[PDB]
Amino acid sequence: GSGQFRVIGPGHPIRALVGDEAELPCRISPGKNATGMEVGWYRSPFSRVVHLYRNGKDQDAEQAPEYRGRTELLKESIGEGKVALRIQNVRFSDEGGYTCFFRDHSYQEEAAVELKVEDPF
Amino acid sequence: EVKLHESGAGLVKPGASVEISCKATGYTFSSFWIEWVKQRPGHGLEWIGEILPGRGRTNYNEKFKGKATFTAETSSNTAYMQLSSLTSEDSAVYYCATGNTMVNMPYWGQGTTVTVSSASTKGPSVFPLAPSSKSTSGGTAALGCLVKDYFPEPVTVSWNSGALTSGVHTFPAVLQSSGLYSLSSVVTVPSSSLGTQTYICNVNHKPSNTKVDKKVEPKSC
Amino acid sequence: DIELTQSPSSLAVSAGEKVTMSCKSSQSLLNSGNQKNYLAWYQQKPGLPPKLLIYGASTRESGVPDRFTGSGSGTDFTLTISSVQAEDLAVYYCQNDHSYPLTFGAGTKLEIKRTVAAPSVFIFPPSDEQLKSGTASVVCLLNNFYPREAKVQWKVDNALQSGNSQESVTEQDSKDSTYSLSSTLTLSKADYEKHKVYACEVTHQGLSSPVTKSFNRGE
Repeated sequence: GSGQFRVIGPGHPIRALVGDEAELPCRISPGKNATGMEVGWYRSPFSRVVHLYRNGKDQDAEQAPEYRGRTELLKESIGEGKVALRIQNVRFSDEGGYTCFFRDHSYQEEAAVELKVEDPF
Repeated sequence: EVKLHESGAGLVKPGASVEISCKATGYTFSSFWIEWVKQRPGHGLEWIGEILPGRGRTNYNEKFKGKATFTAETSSNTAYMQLSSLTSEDSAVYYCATGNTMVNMPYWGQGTTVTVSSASTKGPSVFPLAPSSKSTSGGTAALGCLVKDYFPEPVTVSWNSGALTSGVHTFPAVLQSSGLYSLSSVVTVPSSSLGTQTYICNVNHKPSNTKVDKKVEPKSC
Repeated sequence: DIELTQSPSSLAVSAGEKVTMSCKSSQSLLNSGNQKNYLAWYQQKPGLPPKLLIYGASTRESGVPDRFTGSGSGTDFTLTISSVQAEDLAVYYCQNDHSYPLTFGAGTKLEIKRTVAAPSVFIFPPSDEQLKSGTASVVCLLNNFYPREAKVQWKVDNALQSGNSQESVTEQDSKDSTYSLSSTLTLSKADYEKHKVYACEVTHQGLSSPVTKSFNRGE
């Protein structure tokens, strides 16, 4: 009687070469249709909003200016409680922890995710 | 099994600060957003904001930004709200509500009252309203209590701590020209009953600590 | 901010009648992912917190009687009570439960009209404990009546009084839909013992002729 779910992330840091793409996966378990739910990511230090999906649409006017036109939320299997944060033209300033979360009405769990931005050369 | 309870000073001086607290029991306190709602007679409900205990996340209503401030301590499953530079507008009954996976705000605490005023608190005087012949109509008699001169609201009045409920009319307070509140709490019972029944009104006025138990009987004539 | 307009602002019906309440939002309250209108209807009886009847524009909370139904979508919704009940007396608020900042409507108060019922008049003499304290309080109680409008006048030794007694009233009973008024006559111990006959004259629609209930100080 409790849709109360645990949120799960990588479990190990995610790697990416500078100036590249990055994908951060996050899902809820048991998985369920997270289409109506609120999903989002925070950039660890000062909880800046990296990306926010709510009421079916991406809330663009609600993300930190530093991230505009740099993210995306893969929604292929959202009905499975699965999504992924994709980021373009990576930079070191993207190195560090992130925080993903799902809000099921008055319920809301989160998972910590971390990104390693390594230097090619 | 999920249930919230509110509490906090019921009388505070203008331009000061009050911190109403919300205690929650019956669940994993840290994963559900708590809502704070203001309400005052000449108005309906006002949403102030919410808070996710644990994560420590906050969302306030624009108009309450700066006025209100939330926080909580997992240690006690208590969420707090601190209103500042209090005004008469800030005089009302504040609630806190929580929810579940399918609804936000299905659960509401009992709410506590808060009145802003540079005036001082008074303990009630409780004067019994004796059952009598001039109080008996049919095989039914009316007795009761008279809670007088207390400030500010509210007071909670019960009979036999619950061993009585039906026929109990507790009147809405009133503003006496003395600036204090007054109230009568009546309850009708069988003329018969009176002779074997322990009829006691439990008065309570936290804003003063007062907890009086006045037994109301016909006489000792 | 989304604003909610409730109407009628209040209405009165009899037990068993159908009642319909309006709430019209200034914006859409549809979550696209759910394809659901996030609106809620709360019932608020006197004294306790608000009760949640329906969420999502049309879904009943556990326990809530089926006579309650909330329909609508778009910017316009409605709450309907198939067959009103006495205990249904309360205030009904609707609420934008989808966009921040959350907002509630002004509410629609629901009165329960019935037939006439004459006041059970009861008079109370100042306790012995209050006198020792300088002031005197006399209570005249009108028990369970209908309508609400009713005169209650104090006469001391047959002397009409004025601005020396205040009255209080109760919201309708949740079971018989009646009222009860308490007219409290306040005096000084000085003035209390300076007179003989105390009484209140009640004038109500269920009373063929004014009822008077009295006693004589010192009894």
